[PDB]
Amino acid sequence: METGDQRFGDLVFRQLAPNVWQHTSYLDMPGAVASNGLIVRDGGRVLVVDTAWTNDQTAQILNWIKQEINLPVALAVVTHAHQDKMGGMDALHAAGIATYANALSNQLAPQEGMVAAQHSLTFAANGWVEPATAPNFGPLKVFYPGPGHTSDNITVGIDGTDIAFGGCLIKDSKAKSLGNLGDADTEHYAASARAFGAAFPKASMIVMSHSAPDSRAAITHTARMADKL
Ligand SMILES: [Cl-]
Ligand SMILES: [Cl-]
Ligand SMILES: [Cl-]
Ligand SMILES: [Cl-]
Ligand SMILES: [Zn+2]
Ligand SMILES: [Zn+2]
Repeated sequence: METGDQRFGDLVFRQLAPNVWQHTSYLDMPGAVASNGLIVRDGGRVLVVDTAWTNDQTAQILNWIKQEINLPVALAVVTHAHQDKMGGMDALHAAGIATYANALSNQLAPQEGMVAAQHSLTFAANGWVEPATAPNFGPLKVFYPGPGHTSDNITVGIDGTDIAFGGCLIKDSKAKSLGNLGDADTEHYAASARAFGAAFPKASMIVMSHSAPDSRAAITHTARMADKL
Protein backbone atom coordinates (compact mmCIF):
# COMPACT_ATOMS: atom_id res chain seq x y z
CA MET A 1 0.00 0.00 0.00
CA GLU A 2 1.18 3.48 -0.99
CA THR A 3 0.27 6.85 0.48
CA GLY A 4 -3.17 7.60 -0.92
CA ASP A 5 -4.41 4.00 -0.97
CA GLN A 6 -7.65 3.44 0.92
CA ARG A 7 -8.27 0.20 2.79
CA PHE A 8 -11.96 -0.73 2.72
CA GLY A 9 -12.66 -3.98 4.52
CA ASP A 10 -10.33 -6.54 2.98
CA LEU A 11 -10.20 -4.53 -0.25
CA VAL A 12 -7.81 -1.79 -1.34
CA PHE A 13 -8.62 1.17 -3.60
CA ARG A 14 -6.08 3.38 -5.38
CA GLN A 15 -6.88 6.54 -7.31
CA LEU A 16 -5.11 6.44 -10.68
CA ALA A 17 -6.67 9.52 -12.27
CA PRO A 18 -9.32 12.10 -11.32
CA ASN A 19 -12.05 9.75 -12.60
CA VAL A 20 -10.34 6.34 -12.34
CA TRP A 21 -9.67 4.05 -9.36
CA GLN A 22 -8.14 0.59 -9.10
CA HIS A 23 -9.98 -1.95 -6.92
CA THR A 24 -8.01 -4.82 -5.39
CA SER A 25 -9.37 -7.95 -3.72
CA TYR A 26 -7.44 -10.89 -2.32
CA LEU A 27 -7.94 -14.64 -2.47
CA ASP A 28 -6.41 -16.25 0.59
CA MET A 29 -4.73 -19.46 -0.54
CA PRO A 30 -4.07 -22.10 2.17
CA GLY A 31 -0.28 -16.64 0.61
CA ALA A 32 -2.74 -14.01 -0.59
CA VAL A 33 -3.25 -13.43 -4.32
CA ALA A 34 -4.36 -9.98 -5.44
CA SER A 35 -6.78 -9.27 -8.27
CA ASN A 36 -7.24 -5.75 -9.68
CA GLY A 37 -10.14 -4.15 -11.53
CA LEU A 38 -11.19 -0.58 -12.35
CA ILE A 39 -13.83 1.94 -11.31
CA VAL A 40 -14.46 4.84 -13.70
CA ARG A 41 -16.60 7.93 -13.12
CA ASP A 42 -18.38 9.21 -16.25
CA GLY A 43 -20.33 12.31 -15.28
CA GLY A 44 -23.25 11.28 -13.10
CA ARG A 45 -22.62 7.53 -13.26
CA VAL A 46 -19.95 4.93 -12.49
CA LEU A 47 -18.60 2.12 -14.72
CA VAL A 48 -16.88 -0.99 -13.35
CA VAL A 49 -14.29 -3.29 -14.93
CA ASP A 50 -14.15 -6.82 -13.42
CA THR A 51 -15.62 -8.18 -10.20
CA ALA A 52 -13.66 -9.30 -7.17
CA TRP A 53 -12.94 -12.96 -6.35
CA THR A 54 -16.26 -13.44 -4.51
CA ASN A 55 -19.77 -12.04 -4.22
CA ASP A 56 -19.11 -10.63 -0.75
CA GLN A 57 -15.99 -8.84 -1.99
CA THR A 58 -17.88 -7.47 -4.98
CA ALA A 59 -20.66 -6.18 -2.75
CA GLN A 60 -17.91 -4.42 -0.79
CA ILE A 61 -16.80 -2.71 -4.01
CA LEU A 62 -20.32 -1.39 -4.50
CA ASN A 63 -20.37 -0.22 -0.88
CA TRP A 64 -17.12 1.69 -1.40
CA ILE A 65 -18.50 3.33 -4.55
CA LYS A 66 -21.61 4.38 -2.61
CA GLN A 67 -19.54 5.84 0.22
CA GLU A 68 -16.78 7.54 -1.77
CA ILE A 69 -18.46 8.50 -5.06
CA ASN A 70 -22.20 8.26 -4.32
CA LEU A 71 -23.25 7.78 -7.96
CA PRO A 72 -24.99 4.76 -9.50
CA VAL A 73 -23.13 2.01 -11.30
CA ALA A 74 -24.42 2.00 -14.88
CA LEU A 75 -22.71 -1.16 -16.06
CA ALA A 76 -19.85 -3.55 -15.50
CA VAL A 77 -17.60 -5.20 -18.07
CA VAL A 78 -15.83 -8.43 -17.06
CA THR A 79 -12.73 -9.40 -18.95
CA HIS A 80 -12.77 -13.24 -19.01
CA ALA A 81 -14.45 -16.29 -17.51
CA HIS A 82 -12.22 -16.96 -14.50
CA GLN A 83 -13.07 -16.52 -10.84
CA ASP A 84 -10.98 -13.38 -10.27
CA LYS A 85 -12.92 -11.56 -13.02
CA MET A 86 -16.46 -13.02 -12.77
CA GLY A 87 -16.57 -14.48 -9.25
CA GLY A 88 -18.90 -11.73 -8.07
CA MET A 89 -21.45 -11.63 -10.90
CA ASP A 90 -24.33 -12.46 -8.55
CA ALA A 91 -23.60 -9.34 -6.49
CA LEU A 92 -23.71 -7.10 -9.56
CA HIS A 93 -26.99 -8.66 -10.68
CA ALA A 94 -28.56 -8.42 -7.22
CA ALA A 95 -27.72 -4.70 -7.35
CA GLY A 96 -29.43 -4.32 -10.72
CA ILE A 97 -26.22 -3.50 -12.60
CA ALA A 98 -26.13 -4.34 -16.30
CA THR A 99 -23.24 -6.73 -16.99
CA TYR A 100 -21.29 -7.16 -20.23
CA ALA A 101 -18.72 -9.70 -21.32
CA ASN A 102 -17.30 -11.19 -24.47
CA ALA A 103 -19.93 -13.50 -25.95
CA LEU A 104 -17.35 -16.27 -25.66
CA SER A 105 -16.88 -15.49 -21.96
CA ASN A 106 -20.63 -15.88 -21.49
CA GLN A 107 -20.52 -19.18 -23.36
CA LEU A 108 -17.59 -20.42 -21.23
CA ALA A 109 -18.83 -19.15 -17.84
CA PRO A 110 -21.18 -22.10 -17.13
CA GLN A 111 -18.35 -24.54 -17.79
CA GLU A 112 -16.37 -22.78 -15.05
CA GLY A 113 -19.37 -23.04 -12.72
CA MET A 114 -19.99 -19.31 -13.03
CA VAL A 115 -22.81 -17.00 -14.09
CA ALA A 116 -22.68 -15.36 -17.50
CA ALA A 117 -23.02 -11.63 -17.90
CA GLN A 118 -26.45 -10.49 -19.02
CA HIS A 119 -25.17 -8.93 -22.28
CA SER A 120 -22.68 -10.16 -24.88
CA LEU A 121 -20.01 -8.06 -26.57
CA THR A 122 -18.91 -9.04 -30.06
CA PHE A 123 -15.78 -7.98 -31.88
CA ALA A 124 -14.51 -7.11 -35.32
CA ALA A 125 -11.75 -9.01 -37.08
CA ASN A 126 -9.17 -6.47 -35.87
CA GLY A 127 -10.37 -6.83 -32.27
CA TRP A 128 -12.36 -3.63 -31.72
CA VAL A 129 -15.75 -4.10 -30.05
CA GLU A 130 -18.82 -3.80 -32.25
CA PRO A 131 -20.34 -0.48 -31.09
CA ALA A 132 -23.95 -1.67 -31.17
CA THR A 133 -23.09 -4.33 -28.58
CA ALA A 134 -21.50 -1.79 -26.19
CA PRO A 135 -24.19 0.89 -25.92
CA ASN A 136 -23.52 3.98 -23.81
CA PHE A 137 -20.08 2.77 -22.69
CA GLY A 138 -18.80 6.33 -22.21
CA PRO A 139 -15.02 6.34 -22.00
CA LEU A 140 -14.61 2.54 -21.98
CA LYS A 141 -12.93 1.36 -25.20
CA VAL A 142 -13.13 -2.42 -25.33
CA PHE A 143 -10.61 -4.37 -27.38
CA TYR A 144 -10.23 -8.11 -27.89
CA PRO A 145 -6.50 -8.64 -28.56
CA GLY A 146 -6.65 -12.31 -29.50
CA PRO A 147 -6.19 -15.47 -27.43
CA GLY A 148 -3.56 -15.29 -24.74
CA HIS A 149 -4.15 -15.85 -21.06
CA THR A 150 -7.43 -17.37 -22.26
CA SER A 151 -9.18 -17.50 -25.61
CA ASP A 152 -11.83 -15.03 -24.37
CA ASN A 153 -9.70 -12.39 -22.62
CA ILE A 154 -10.59 -8.76 -23.42
CA THR A 155 -8.94 -5.46 -22.56
CA VAL A 156 -10.24 -1.95 -21.88
CA GLY A 157 -8.77 1.48 -22.54
CA ILE A 158 -10.13 4.53 -20.73
CA ASP A 159 -10.69 7.24 -23.33
CA GLY A 160 -9.61 10.68 -22.18
CA THR A 161 -6.91 9.27 -19.87
CA ASP A 162 -3.56 7.59 -20.42
CA ILE A 163 -4.75 4.36 -18.75
CA ALA A 164 -5.33 0.97 -20.37
CA PHE A 165 -6.33 -2.27 -18.60
CA GLY A 166 -4.70 -5.50 -19.78
CA GLY A 167 -6.36 -7.85 -17.28
CA CYS A 168 -4.61 -11.20 -16.92
CA LEU A 169 -3.07 -10.96 -20.39
CA ILE A 170 -0.41 -8.48 -19.26
CA LYS A 171 2.18 -9.08 -16.53
CA ASP A 172 4.37 -6.44 -14.96
CA SER A 173 7.80 -5.53 -16.30
CA LYS A 174 9.67 -7.55 -13.63
CA ALA A 175 7.39 -10.61 -13.76
CA LYS A 176 9.16 -13.98 -13.67
CA SER A 177 6.39 -15.87 -15.49
CA LEU A 178 3.11 -15.41 -17.35
CA GLY A 179 1.05 -16.44 -14.33
CA ASN A 180 -1.64 -19.06 -14.82
CA LEU A 181 -1.21 -20.65 -18.25
CA GLY A 182 -3.61 -23.54 -17.63
CA ASP A 183 -6.12 -22.22 -20.19
CA ALA A 184 -3.64 -20.23 -22.28
CA ASP A 185 -2.96 -20.08 -26.02
CA THR A 186 0.83 -20.29 -26.07
CA GLU A 187 1.00 -20.01 -29.87
CA HIS A 188 -0.77 -16.64 -30.13
CA TYR A 189 0.03 -15.11 -26.73
CA ALA A 190 2.87 -12.85 -27.89
CA ALA A 191 0.93 -11.40 -30.84
CA SER A 192 -2.09 -10.80 -28.59
CA ALA A 193 0.01 -8.92 -26.04
CA ARG A 194 1.46 -6.77 -28.80
CA ALA A 195 -1.99 -6.19 -30.34
CA PHE A 196 -3.09 -4.79 -26.98
CA GLY A 197 -0.16 -2.38 -27.06
CA ALA A 198 -0.98 -1.29 -30.61
CA ALA A 199 -4.67 -0.77 -29.77
CA PHE A 200 -3.80 1.74 -27.03
CA PRO A 201 -0.51 3.13 -28.32
CA LYS A 202 -0.56 6.28 -26.16
CA ALA A 203 -1.55 4.67 -22.85
CA SER A 204 1.38 5.21 -20.47
CA MET A 205 -0.14 3.57 -17.38
CA ILE A 206 -0.91 -0.13 -17.86
CA VAL A 207 -3.17 -1.74 -15.27
CA MET A 208 -3.19 -5.53 -14.91
CA SER A 209 -4.83 -8.19 -12.78
CA HIS A 210 -2.08 -9.27 -10.38
CA SER A 211 0.48 -6.46 -10.10
CA ALA A 212 0.44 -2.74 -9.44
CA PRO A 213 0.08 -0.44 -12.46
CA ASP A 214 3.22 -0.35 -14.59
CA SER A 215 4.67 1.39 -17.62
CA ARG A 216 4.40 0.14 -21.20
CA ALA A 217 7.37 -2.11 -20.38
CA ALA A 218 4.76 -4.42 -18.89
CA ILE A 219 3.45 -4.96 -22.41
CA THR A 220 6.86 -5.48 -23.99
CA HIS A 221 8.15 -7.71 -21.18
CA THR A 222 5.00 -9.85 -21.42
CA ALA A 223 5.37 -10.17 -25.19
CA ARG A 224 9.05 -11.10 -24.79
CA MET A 225 8.20 -13.79 -22.23
CA ALA A 226 5.49 -15.08 -24.56
CA ASP A 227 8.02 -15.20 -27.42
CA LYS A 228 9.81 -17.88 -25.37
CA LEU A 229 6.74 -20.15 -25.48
CL1 LIG B 1 -5.21 11.93 -9.95
CL1 LIG C 1 -12.16 -5.16 -38.70
CL1 LIG D 1 -2.69 -14.89 -14.54
CL1 LIG E 1 -4.21 5.15 -26.76
ZN1 LIG F 1 -7.80 -16.02 -15.81
ZN1 LIG G 1 -5.93 -13.62 -13.25
